[PDB]
Order: sequence, then structure tokens, then C-alpha cells
Amino acid sequence: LPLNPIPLKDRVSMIFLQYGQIDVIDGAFVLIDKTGIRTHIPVGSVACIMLEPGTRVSHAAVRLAAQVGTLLVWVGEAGVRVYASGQPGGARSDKLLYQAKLALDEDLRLKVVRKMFELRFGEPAPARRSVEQLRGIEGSRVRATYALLAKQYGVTWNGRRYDPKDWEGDTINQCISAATSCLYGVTEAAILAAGYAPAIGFVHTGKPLSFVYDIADIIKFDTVVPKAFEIARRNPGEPDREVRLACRDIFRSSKTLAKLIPLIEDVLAAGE
Amino acid sequence: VSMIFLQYGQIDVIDGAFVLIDKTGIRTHIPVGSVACIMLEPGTRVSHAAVRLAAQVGTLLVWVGEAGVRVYASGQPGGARSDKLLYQAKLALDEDLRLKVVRKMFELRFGEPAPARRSVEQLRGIEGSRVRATYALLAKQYGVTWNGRRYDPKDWEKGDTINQCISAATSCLYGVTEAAILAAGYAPAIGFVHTGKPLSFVYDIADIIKFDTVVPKAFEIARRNPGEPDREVRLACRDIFRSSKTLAKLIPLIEDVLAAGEIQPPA
Amino acid sequence: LPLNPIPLKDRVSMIFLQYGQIDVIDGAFVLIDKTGIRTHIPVGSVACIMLEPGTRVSHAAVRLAAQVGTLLVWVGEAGVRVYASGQPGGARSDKLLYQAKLALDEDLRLKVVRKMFELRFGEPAPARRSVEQLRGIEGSRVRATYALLAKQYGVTWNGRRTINQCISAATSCLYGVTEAAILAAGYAPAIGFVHTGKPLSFVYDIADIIKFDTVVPKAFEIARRNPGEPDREVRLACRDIFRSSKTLAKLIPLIEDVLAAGE
Amino acid sequence: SMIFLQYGQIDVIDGAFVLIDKTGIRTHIPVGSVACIMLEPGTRVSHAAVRLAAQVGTLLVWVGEAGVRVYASGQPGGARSDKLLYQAKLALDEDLRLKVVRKMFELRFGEPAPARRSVEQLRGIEGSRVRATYALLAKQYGVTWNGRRYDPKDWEKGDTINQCISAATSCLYGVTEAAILAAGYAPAIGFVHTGKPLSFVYDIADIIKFDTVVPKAFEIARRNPGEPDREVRLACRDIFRSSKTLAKLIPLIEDVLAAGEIQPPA
Amino acid sequence: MSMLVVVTENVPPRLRGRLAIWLLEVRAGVYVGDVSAKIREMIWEQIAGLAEEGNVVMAWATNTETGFEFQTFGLNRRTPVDLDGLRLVSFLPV
Amino acid sequence: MSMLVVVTENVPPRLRGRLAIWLLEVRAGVYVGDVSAKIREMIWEQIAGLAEEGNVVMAWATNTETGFEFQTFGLNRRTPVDLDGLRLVSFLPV
DNA sequence: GCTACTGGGGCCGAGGGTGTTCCTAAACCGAGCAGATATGCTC
DNA sequence: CACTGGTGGTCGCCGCGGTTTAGGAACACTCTAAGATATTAGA
DNA sequence: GACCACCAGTG
DNA sequence: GCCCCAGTAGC
Repeated sequence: LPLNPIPLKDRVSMIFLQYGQIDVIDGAFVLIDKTGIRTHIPVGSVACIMLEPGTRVSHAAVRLAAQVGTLLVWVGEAGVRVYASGQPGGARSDKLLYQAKLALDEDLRLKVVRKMFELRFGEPAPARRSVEQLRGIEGSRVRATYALLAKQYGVTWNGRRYDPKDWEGDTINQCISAATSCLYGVTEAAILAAGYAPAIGFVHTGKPLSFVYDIADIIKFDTVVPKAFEIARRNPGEPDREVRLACRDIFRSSKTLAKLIPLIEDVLAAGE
Repeated sequence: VSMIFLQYGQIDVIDGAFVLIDKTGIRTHIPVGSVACIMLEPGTRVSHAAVRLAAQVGTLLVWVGEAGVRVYASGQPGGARSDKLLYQAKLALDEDLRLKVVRKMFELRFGEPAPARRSVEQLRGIEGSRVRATYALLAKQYGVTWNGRRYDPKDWEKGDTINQCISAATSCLYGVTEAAILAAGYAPAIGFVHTGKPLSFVYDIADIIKFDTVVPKAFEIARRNPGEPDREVRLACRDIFRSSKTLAKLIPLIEDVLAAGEIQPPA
Repeated sequence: LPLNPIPLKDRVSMIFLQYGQIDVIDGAFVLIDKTGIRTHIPVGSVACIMLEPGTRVSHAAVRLAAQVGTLLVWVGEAGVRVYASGQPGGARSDKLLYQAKLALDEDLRLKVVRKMFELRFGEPAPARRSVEQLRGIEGSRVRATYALLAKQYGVTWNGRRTINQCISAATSCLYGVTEAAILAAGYAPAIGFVHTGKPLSFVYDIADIIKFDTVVPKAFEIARRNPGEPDREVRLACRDIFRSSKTLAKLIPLIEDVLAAGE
Repeated sequence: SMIFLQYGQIDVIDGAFVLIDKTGIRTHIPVGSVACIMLEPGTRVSHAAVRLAAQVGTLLVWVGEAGVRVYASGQPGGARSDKLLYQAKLALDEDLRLKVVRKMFELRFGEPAPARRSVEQLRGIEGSRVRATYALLAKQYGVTWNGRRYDPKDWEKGDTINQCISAATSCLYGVTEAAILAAGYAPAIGFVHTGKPLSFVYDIADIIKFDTVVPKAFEIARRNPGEPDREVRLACRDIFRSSKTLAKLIPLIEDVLAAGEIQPPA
Repeated sequence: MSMLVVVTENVPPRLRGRLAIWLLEVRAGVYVGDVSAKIREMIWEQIAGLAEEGNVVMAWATNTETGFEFQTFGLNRRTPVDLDGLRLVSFLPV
Repeated sequence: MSMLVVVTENVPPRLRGRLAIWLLEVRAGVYVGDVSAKIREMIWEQIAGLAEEGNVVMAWATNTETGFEFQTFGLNRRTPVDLDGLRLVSFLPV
């Protein structure tokens, strides 16, 4: 009997696995602990499986995950994306040709960028502005949004540091990195499953996941970052688990998985 | 673009290098910059450190069958380099560059250049006629009964031995070809003769070498008529791909087929 | 453990049992047939259980059905109600005393009768009419309504005594669920306002208010089709009507709305 | 005008309630012989028996041994509405309520109730004399009395004498409720106790509560047996069987209600 | 999107792993999930094609009178019975 | 009114009959029904009061991300585990 | 019936002209009566 | 771990102040070269 | 006469 | 080296 992926909307957002060997037993995705504890993972019902340090996946496991269309994301400290195994040739020709068509033309590229701006900030972008100029405007808006959310939730805020070598009682930046990493995960899974290219970006460019960063940044501050600030004020013992749990709840309530693809189609609808 | 195949062992990291420990203990130490692409055959288990190293130096991981007979998974899904995908995409969207690439495919497949005043669908027709004649010729030459190509996709067992062999051969060929397209960094869905389907480019490049060795071997296995013909055809394509270095040779063929657009390559 | 009842709106409408002994096994309400087939019955999750001829209920089964608030109803020919067993002290003193208080005062009794008339029929009751006069008006309109549906569904009608079989079966089901609801809310089934004397007068009032809405006409349909197994089709249609109309969930507000006319 | 059946099948033979026990002894019961059939444990009733009892109006009541408990009853809520409206008329009128309460007092204790007392005042005198009666039973039977202490959650974590008293009162509420049902009245409509679904049971039972029922609980309390609740239940069963308290409670009920000076039904 | 329960008996490990792909195995042969109509019918196709010797019962949440419905594959001592529309389970003797 | 499934194991017959009072037993020790939150809390009270040696697992439909939740009483080789909020089941070795 | 264990065998379930269109606890309050650096019992 | 057979023991799991308030498949299409010079086997 | 606890024996 | 299957005990 054939084995096909189920629609992404009907799935759990994310699962994090650590310190165990991932096997396939009787056609099942199984996480075996060093003590012998077997833990079945409903791979077909999850959109992303994050693999933390300590995991040793098998060839059959990677094949099975790719067969039921479940993205594998190898993950580093604070949930940051390190690698990703996915469905080879899982992109639709019409979708990818439309995206690349928009990226090749400079005018259509600026159209898509302006659409991303209007959808991110609600208000249209200033007219007669280039991509670098909208990039600087977007940068200042992001900076002031970080500072403003910081003053709202009452969190000590200085920089928005990405490099983990700067966090030596800095939990807010860790929470932002973990939350945005979850969002990047589900957004990459949505882009691959929808048939688009994560590397073909419009605002971000040259990065291997530029389109993921664009689409995810459009809806990042709507729900995902403010939750990271809420977790940040309430100083936790395990920030990773709190941020993951909160991001999961946010994804269920805001229906992010179901709204990702139509958001992509709305973004690329700039050029007719 | 260098690559290495690994099977039957654990892939771990030792002193910043990809070590592979097989069933008997033979450790294969692999320098981090020694290989651009690792083909993971059945029986391999990847540690998190290995994926981290290959990630931080940009090494492409591909989970395949034996010798690239199938492509199960691949790192950097969808394509890591946007420049190559937009290069192939620009070649495909422009009809002039499309016809140049198609003409290069024709000239590379047969040896003679296609006729000058020809369109894309016309070259599709010439291709169809010549592969029909090739089916008849191979059938008469190996002495297997030929009643056409067609089959029933709803049931594999309701078909000829020859159509099963041909289908299995073209299947493995699509495996090694798709692996090549991924190792070169191009999109398996962006095709020139084939269009619309998510593996159009795989069919395009696969058609170049399809009737050189794998389909003749399919008619050989069909003539011998073994008990399990699909397994014999698949193992035969496995041996052919290993001995003929089909995967390694396919990549420069891709680079040339795309280079025929007379447009600056990404590099 | 206490083993307290479940609210009535949450359970299934009705179950019919036939030709087997009813036992209690390890605390469960089991039906056993002549061949040995044991069949558990979710006694706590059904409003009332109908016992047909051939059943032999045990003591522990009557106790068990009583503890879970599930009315037992012995029925005989064509499902007509014969007997019933329920909780011995399952009457709420405030509801019972309010109902009886309405029944003793002639004025409040007239108010309740007029409320039942105005709820059964869309138009209000004729003013300055006594209780017996409204009873006769409702009776004549009941006869004319039976004959009216008889002409609509095209079945020969000589009076209310096949058609009497279907009507008796469906209306008997409605009397079953209505009695179960009346006993569950704590009111008395014998204290009636329109109907009097019989031990189920209040059930006849409350159920007769709404039987002609959907219960009787469906029985006229099944009576015109006249299949070889009428009782089963009548029961099926009764369960679908009770589920669709959510009768079980809106029976109590009908009782409280009727008795609310007493101010 | 009633009979207890146990350990047999209740069927119909020639229009009579036949009881077939384990030994084959058939008990043929003509329809006009009993108005109520008290069904004890071990009984299985047939559909024809229930049909006969229905077609002649016989009241079926599923009870425990000797009516110690009342598990169910036919015609639930009440078959005769006249008796129910009678009791309710007696309970809603404050004057008739005080008459019935005064009759309860004059039947519970030999002396009539103090004149011109309200229902709550007679309730206070009743409670005080109940306190003194608890003390008197404690001293007579020689048991240490600390009060009417019982935790509704943990039955085991309670005083032994309060366990015995509680079991005795539960059996008494059993026979009493059975008597109220056999007479045809509502157990919830009460005069001294009101509000709860067994108020009338509490009143009628309270009339005779401290007559050999609770004193038997203190008697079993003296011995301190291994299972005092079972010993009290069985002792109450035997007392109900010998003294015929169930049969004798119906006239008491009819008189207590008859003190309302309102025409009773027939 | 409704709740789903699958109880398997004497099925080969193929069906058990296939069910472990989508559902949560909370006891031996007892799988629980929340799927759509399409996914439910697909899972049932897996059950039919993969059991071949054992008995499976699948119960999913609905908006009927009982709030749920169920169907069976193969033979079991416990067999569904129809009582005037209400589907119950009878325990057949030997 | 959500869907409920109670899977019992090594449980004395009192709890099995009590569960049969409300829920349909479609396989040995596997009960299914449709109850409200109050009724579910009462059934769990029965489970906790009557098992005493065996293990019981109860699952019910909700509006969480997995669409259902479950709870366990007693010890079983299949033990629930927490994964950053998402509860699954793991099989302990001998 | 499910679970574990151990050899033996295989690396495996495919096929490709393209694009459109349609199918319920607690708080508050009555009494008496013993007996009282008052509340406590009892209804 | 579930089902079943026989024997000995129970007849049960209680307690009562009263009232108010807190997306596939179907079809519709190119094109070719051989050759039934129409129609067809191939892409 | 109805029901339950117990204590194994088997697949 | 990873995984399925067949058969055989064991509870």
C-alpha cells in the first residue's frame, strides 16, 4: 500500500528529539534511548522534527520522514537551524517557475518586496524607494519594534544579538532566537511542501533560506516575538521548553500552518 | 564537483573529519574539504556532529539507494544556491535559450545536430519517432516479443516482462540522474523538453543516455527472463552505474547542456 | 463509590429489549438470550429502557436501573405502556410542591390549562371559559386533528381506538420519554391539569402538547407505507425525531414554562 | 394487605401471582389478596406478572430484606393524585401543618405538645429532648457519648456508636419509605422536615425512631462486634419482621395526616 | 477534524507500524488520534489491506445520537448488534 | 459532550462493570462513549477508586493541538512522556 | 492473544508528450434546653 | 493479560434543621516518420 | 434464587 | 550496518 503525506494544516507543528538513535521498526519512526526506551514518533502527523545534539538518524528514518513529507531539521543551541533533510524534487514546476520568474525581473522583484512591506507593517511603503532603502526602513522599524515591545513587557533590552557568545543573564535574545527558529522551521516546511524554493528570496538575498526569512518575517512580530518577550520577563528555569510550548500554542491559535501558503500566494501576487 | 559513496557504517566526526566505521571496523577518515557531496547508501547512520560539520562547510548530503538507483532524501532541500536555480530558470523561461538547450540535448543524445528550422515540439516528434524505431530495433535484436510500450499503472503485475524491465531500468536511471542534478545544484523540476511535472529536468537529462546502456540491458534481462526481473534489472543498473561512473559523468553533461544557452554560468 | 445519575439530555433516547433474562454482572446491566449471548446495555446512558414480553428482569437490575436514573417501562402489545419502575424518592420537593400548589388552587389550575392550550395551538385559548369547556374544545380539536391528518396521509379513519397501531407506538414512545423527564425533574406524573384521574395525567398533558408537532404525522406516514415491520420503523423515526428536535433537552423548559403561568 | 417475596421467580398462573422458589414450592397469590407486593433480593419478575399487577393496579416495590432499603417501586412518583394533593394541601396550609406537627409530637411522646407553639419551637423542643434522649441511652447502655459526629466522606474514620446509629436510621428510613409508598403518599412532602426528597420519611421515622431502633444500635454498640453496620442492619431486619413495623406504620401515617381535619380520600 | 480510535487484534507488524505513523499507540494495539474524513478513510484502507488475519475496530467521533460511530474488519467474539438503530456489542459464547 | 475512550488492563471486574454502565465496550477492556466534562471526571473517579492494582488510560477529545488528551492510572510498560509540551507514549524495556 | 529472540536474506515495490476543465458549596438564619469568665447540642 | 469453572459467602457500600447567596482524471490537444498513405506507436 | 469474591488453568 | 520476516518459545 502507498504511503502519502497528509495536508500540512492537519499536523502538529513541531517535535524536538535528543540523545537517542532514530530507527525504523516495522515501518515506524522510533526514537530509541540509550537505556533502551523506545518512543514512537507520529512522523506523518508532524510538520517539522527538530533533531538536537545526541540524535543518530538512520537511512531508513530519513527516507521515511521524506516519504510522508515531514521536514527534518538538525538544530543547534537555542533551536537555531543547522541542517535540514527534505523531499527531493518536491517542488511544483508552476510554482517554482512563477517565483523564479518574479525574482528574475527587477520590477516584479520590487513589486514583491513592496507587498512584503505592506503586509508586514499594514501601511504601504513610501513611493519611489529602492530595495536597499526599503531594507533600511524595515531595519529601523524592526529596531524600534524590538525596543517598544521591550518597554511594553518590561524586559532589559540592549541589542538583538544573534551570536550566542553574547548571552552571558541575557535570556530575551535566546527566547527570540528559539521562537524565530520555530517559525523558520514551520515556514521552511510550508515552502517546501507547497512547491516553492526557500533559496529564491526577494528582500533577503544570497542566503540559502532567503524566502523563508521573508515570509516568516512578514508574520514574525504578529505573534511569535511578543510571546518570546512574555517568556523573557518571567525568568524561566528552562527557557527552551517554555518558548517551544508557547510557540506551539501560538501556531495552533493563530492557525499559522493553514495561513502560510495563502500568504505566500498573496505575496507573489504582486506581478500579474 | 567531487563526491563519495558511503554504505554499511556509522558516520561520525573525529578531529574535524568525517569518519565512517563499517561493520568490520574499517574507519574511513574523510577530510572536511575533500568532498563536496556525500551519497548515503542504505545501511548508514548519521550522527548530529556529522550533519553539523557538513552544514558548516556546505557539504551536500543525499540519502540514496545503492549506487544512486533511487533518491530518497537530500540535504539543502529545494536548492541551496539561488544563482543556479535562477540560471536554469532563466534558460527555461526564455524560448530562445530553451531551444538552444534542447538542440544541445538532441546533438548530445544522438551525435548529429538537429535540423536547423525546427521548433521544440518538432524535436519532441523526431525524438518520439527515433525511440519508437529504437524499441523495435532492440526487440528484434535481442529477440523479445514486442507488442508496444504501454502498460497499466494501476497494477504493476499486469504487464509484459519487457515493459517491466524497461520501466525498472528507466526508474534507476531517473535515480542516478536526479542525484546528479542535485549534486550540480540545479532544480529537478525546471525542464526544457519536459515541462510541468516536478522531475521534468530528470527526464530531459535521462533521455540523453537512456538508450545507450540501461534499456539495452533491460532487453538483455528480458531475453534471459529471470525469476524476479525487476530485481535483476535494478541490480544490473546498479552495477552499470558503479562501473561506468554514470553519476560523475552526468554532472558535466548537465553543465554543458545548460551552457548551450550562451549565457554566463554562475560559477 | 456513589454511582449517581447522568443528566437526561446527555443520554440516548430509548432502548427496546425482548426475549431474554436481564441480569446484573459485576455491576453491569446485561441482557442474556436463550442461546447464551450476553449483551451489555449502557443503562446509565439511556433515558428509559423498554421491556417487551419475554423479558425476565432480576432484582439487582431494577435496583441498578433505579440508581442511574433510568426509567424502566414494561410495554406489551404494539409497545403500549403497561407498567414502569423508577426512583422511589426521586421527587424534588420544591418542584412537586409548586406543581401541587398550582393544582389545588382553581385559579392557578385554570392558568396552567390555558397555558397548555396556548402552547399546543398557536392561538390563545378562548377567554372566560371554564376548565371543562377548554377540555372539550381541546378534545374536539384533537378529533378534528386526527381526522385532518388522516385525510392528509390518505388512510381510512373511523376514530381513535394499523393506523391506531402506529399512532399508539409513536405516542407511546413520546409518553415514555416524557414520563422519564417528568420523574427526572422531580414533578409528579399523576398530578395533571387538562387530564385528570389517571396516574399519568401530567405526562398526557405535556406530551400531548407536542405530539402532533412531529410524532403523530410520521406515524401516519409509516401507516400509509404499511411495511411488514411497522414497530421498528416507528421506533427509528421516533429516535430521529427526538434527536433532531432535541426533545429531551427542551422537555423540562416546556414543563417549567407551563407551570410558570401560575405566576 | 401485602406480602414479601424472595428467592424465586414471580410468574402468572391462571391469573394469579405465583412465586416459584428453589425447592419447587409454588405460592399462588390471587389478584384480590394483596394491594402491594414487596419484592426482596433474589427475585426475578416476568413480563406477565408485571402485566397482571398493572392491569389490577397492584403496587410492586423492590426493597431489601424486610424493607431495610427501598430500591425502586412501580408507579413512580405516585399513582393516586388525590392522596398527593391531600398531603400537599395539608403541608401548604400553615394551620394544617401545625396540626399535623402537633399530632406527630403527641404520637412521638405521650404528652401533647405545649400549646400555642410554632413549628420551629416544636422543632427546638424536639431537638432538645432528642439530645437528652441520646444522653439517656448513653448512660443506660453504658457507652461513651461525644455527640452526633459523622464525616460524610470517610465512613470508616468515625465513631462506632455513630456508625450503629446511622445504619439503624438508614434501615428505619427504609421501612418507613416503603410504608409511605404503600399508603400512596409522597416521601418528599413533609411537615417537620421539609425541602429534601425524603422529608416525610424523616418525619414518620422520627415518630418511632427512638423506640427499640436506636436503642438496638446502642445495644449492638455495647457488644462491639466485628462489623457493627451489618449487625445493626440484620438486627433491624429481624425487628421489622417480628414487630411488623412496616404494616403498623400505615395506620400511623393515615392518622398523622388525618389530624388535618380535612376529608381524606378512599 | 474528529477524534479517532483503532483497536487491533492479531494483525501483522506492518499494520501496527503503519498505524504508528499517524496515530499514538497508548496500549498494545490501541491507537488514538484526531484526523479528518479523508485521513480516516485512508487509515481504514491501510487496515483493510494490511490486517489479513486479525480483527480491527475503528471508532470515530460524529454528530449522531451516540456521538460516535464505528466499523469492524474481520471476526471477533464481540460482534456489533442492531437494536432499533442503536448499535451495541454482544459477547458471543463459544 | 466530547468523545471518550477508556482502556483498562489487569483491572478487577467491579470497575469493568461500572465502566460498562456508561460506555460501550467494543473490545476487552476498551470502552468508548461520548460524555461531557463532569461525567468524564466522575468516570475518572470510578477508575481511581476501583482499579487498585491494574492500569487504566483515559483519552478524550479536546481543542488542544493534537485534538485530544489522555491520562494514566497505575503502572504500565507504556508510560507517557513529555516533549516540550507534547505528550507521547514510550515503551520501557524489561 | 502480545512480546522477545534468533537466523536468513535484501538493500526493493517503479513506468513521465503537455495543459486545461470539471467534479452547588457557604453564609445566614430559626427555634428550644442545659447551664452559664458561654456558647454547645440537637432538630 | 483475558476468559472460565466451581465453591462458599452475602443479601450491603448508610449519616438528613432549612433557606438564600456567592486536487486528480478526462479530454483535448503537438509533432514525427513510417507506410493501410490512413492511422499509429513513440516522445 | 441472584450476585460477588477468590483462586487458579489455558492460550 | 539497518531492517523485514519466519518460526518458536514464553506468559
